[PDB]
Amino acid sequence: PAWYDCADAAWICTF
Amino acid sequence: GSLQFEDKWDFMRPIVLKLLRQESVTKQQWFDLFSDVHAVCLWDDKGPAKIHQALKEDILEFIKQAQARVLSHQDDTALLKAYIVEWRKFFTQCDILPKPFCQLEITLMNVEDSIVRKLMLDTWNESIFSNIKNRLQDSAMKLVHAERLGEAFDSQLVIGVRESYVNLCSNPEDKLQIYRDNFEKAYLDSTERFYRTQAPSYLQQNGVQNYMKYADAKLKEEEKRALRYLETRRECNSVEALMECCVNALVTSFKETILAECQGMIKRNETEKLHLMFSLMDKVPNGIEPMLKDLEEHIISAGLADMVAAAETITTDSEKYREQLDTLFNRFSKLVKEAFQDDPRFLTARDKAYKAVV
Ligand SMILES: *CC(=O)Nc1ccc(NC(=O)C*)cc1
Repeated sequence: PAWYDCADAAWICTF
Repeated sequence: GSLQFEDKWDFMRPIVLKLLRQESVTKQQWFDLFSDVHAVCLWDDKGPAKIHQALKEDILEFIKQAQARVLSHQDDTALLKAYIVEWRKFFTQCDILPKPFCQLEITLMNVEDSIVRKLMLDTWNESIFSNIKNRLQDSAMKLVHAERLGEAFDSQLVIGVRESYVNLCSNPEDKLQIYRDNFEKAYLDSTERFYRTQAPSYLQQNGVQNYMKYADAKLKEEEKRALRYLETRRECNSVEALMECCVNALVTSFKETILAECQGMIKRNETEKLHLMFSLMDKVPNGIEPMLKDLEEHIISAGLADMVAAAETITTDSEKYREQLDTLFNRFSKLVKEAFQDDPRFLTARDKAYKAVV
């Protein structure tokens, strides 16, 4: 749901 | 259509290792891995209590792999490089792996203080560090032991090992708690052991006034070597804890032998040599008290006979009976400039002894 955005948020700042 | 940790772990556990091994990972595997944890840490009863132990066990199994890959070399050099490769990768995964478990760490309850990363940084300390710690130092010291002898090496091997003792300590109160008791402690013992069988020999081989040019030059080379291999970033007084070790191992451990030559250097007026002794005994606690005493007694006994030849000759000519002590004082008021640059401690004894000629 919104966890897609917390995953999408973590993918960016890490990579 | 339901699912448990038992059904989903076998799809997650690959992605854990790919992140632990720093292997490339796809965008879809990131989202699958959050989406699996969102599902197990909820619909599963003891689900969060199972990703917690499964992830302890899998982290530990990788760190046992890394230990075997490091211990795979017998060259105490390529083994240092291998340890830092695996750690630098590791340390760099501690900022990455704890992210897909954002819900685990909440279901079990940001920035550095996470349970997973604390589990990763610990397990590396519980395991590969604690087991290789003594080899890690019994190898890095040989590269400096060799540096002191001619062998040029990659000085980043012992630096990289240093800044790896700094980063593994998670203590917020004592950040250098596994550096001050492991890296620093071995670098003091090896430096010590080195100058117990290398410096007593320069005193058997060459003389004493030769050893003073040696202990000197070895406090200068062990200092610029400590301002590389030891900690300078955050203030800790480690480089200065080495020079105390060194002074004790070069100058203090041979003070009596150095101070024996004091009296004659004064008599023969060896100022370049008394300045060198000064340079050495001034790093020693109360080391120049005998030095002071050798200039205080000699000044006296010199101005005790270089003045008796007066009452049997010059007694009515104070114009001569006072000038010899204008020159006598000058013999010693000029030795102090050339030798001790008019240090106030040697003027006190220059005067403490000249009041006795009065
Ligand atoms: C739920 C959520 O927003 N998690 C999140 C967002 C951003 C970051 N930033 C980085 O990783 C650099 C972490 C976690």
